[PDB]
Amino acid sequence: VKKISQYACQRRTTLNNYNQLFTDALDILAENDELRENEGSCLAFMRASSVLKSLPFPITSMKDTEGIPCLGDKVKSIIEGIIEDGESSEAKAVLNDERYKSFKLFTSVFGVGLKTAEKWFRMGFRTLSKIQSDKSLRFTQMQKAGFLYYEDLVSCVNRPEAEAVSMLVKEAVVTFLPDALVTMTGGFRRGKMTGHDVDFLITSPEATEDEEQQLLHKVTDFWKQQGLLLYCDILESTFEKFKALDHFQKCFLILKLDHGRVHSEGKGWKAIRVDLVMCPYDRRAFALLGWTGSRQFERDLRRYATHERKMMLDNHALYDRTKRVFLEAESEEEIFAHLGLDYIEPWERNA
DNA sequence: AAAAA
DNA sequence: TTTTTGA
DNA sequence: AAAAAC
Ligand SMILES: Nc1ccn([C@H]2CC[C@@H](COP(=O)(O)OP(=O)(O)OP(=O)(O)O)O2)c(=O)n1
Ligand SMILES: [Mg+2]
Ligand SMILES: [Mg+2]
Ligand code: NA
Repeated sequence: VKKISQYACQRRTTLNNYNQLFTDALDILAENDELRENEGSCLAFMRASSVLKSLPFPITSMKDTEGIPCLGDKVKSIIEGIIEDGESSEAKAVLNDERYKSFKLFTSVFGVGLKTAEKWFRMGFRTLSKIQSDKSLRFTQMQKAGFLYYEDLVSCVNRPEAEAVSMLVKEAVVTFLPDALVTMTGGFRRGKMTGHDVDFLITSPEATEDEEQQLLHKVTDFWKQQGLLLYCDILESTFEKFKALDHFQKCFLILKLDHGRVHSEGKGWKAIRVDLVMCPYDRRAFALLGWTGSRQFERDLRRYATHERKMMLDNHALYDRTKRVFLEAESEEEIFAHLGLDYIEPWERNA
């Protein structure tokens, strides 16, 4: 029998999850450990959830868990409890916990992460209305946008919306850089029907250093002139060819997506979170691999490179510590081949 | 929390 | 037992 | 001067 690897980068994980009863519970337990800053226990529940997502059959008895890695005693007790009556008492207790409920609610606001959510909870806040109306609190520009466009941003992006955004991004980019290669990355590249945002990788084989640097500024100025730019933060590249977010130039946006552009009213438009990444042409395969995800697939790719191959992988490069050389790649397939891994298709990276 | 060193 | 867990 | 954004 074929042995399931402990690494997500050695598993094929499509969106057809036969174990959602177990993985929904494990994702909740992981999220609680993330909040309680218990990184180790968090990661163990994330890995167990990931491996169950790869299974081609549903777990219906404890015998079905034999030989599956990342399922220790604690995880097997959770699976046993769900087999017993269809529910997880552990995940149910987390769903009813006040700290957990407040963290989920507060971090659902764009611009609010773990530190600000924890701060507001310890101050005694429990609702978004009481936070917004408070006269002592001061909000960042990101949080102001997060509250103003809250319902649109919490409703998530569907495929017709992602496709409409892709058309807008591609059309704007090729207007200013005709030879640019625009790729939608993230969940939508992995075949997802929904996402919290729409991510893109932009690269150009012939653009100069100045042209490459100016593209995101030209495209966002163009949208600003049209009143489509609801939020914009451009992070300049800190990329160093000879060697936390990656160092490529990027922008975190909120775009006004007119309903007439969506082929699938109210105010007639929807606020959409969009991320654009510009990378030098020679790093395009590393950037594409890093931005395609999933987060668990990326973690395990890097963990496999370190522990199994004595290599160092990131969104910009692959370094071989034994040969003392950087390994170049023109495609994701070439990165997988450098690592000694069978190629995993993007729609198989939903770890 | 699980697996490796 | 202690170390590692993605950059 | 942290925090947030992946
Ligand atoms: N902690 C993280 C977060 C993100 N990423 C990478 C892989 C995914 C990519 C996009 O980030 P998200 O937009 O948050 O990921 P997603 O897969 O697109 O999921 P969603 O469908 O919710 O946008 O960046 C990662 O490696 N590690
Ligand atoms: Mg995304
Ligand atoms: Mg993103
Ligand atoms: Na948030």
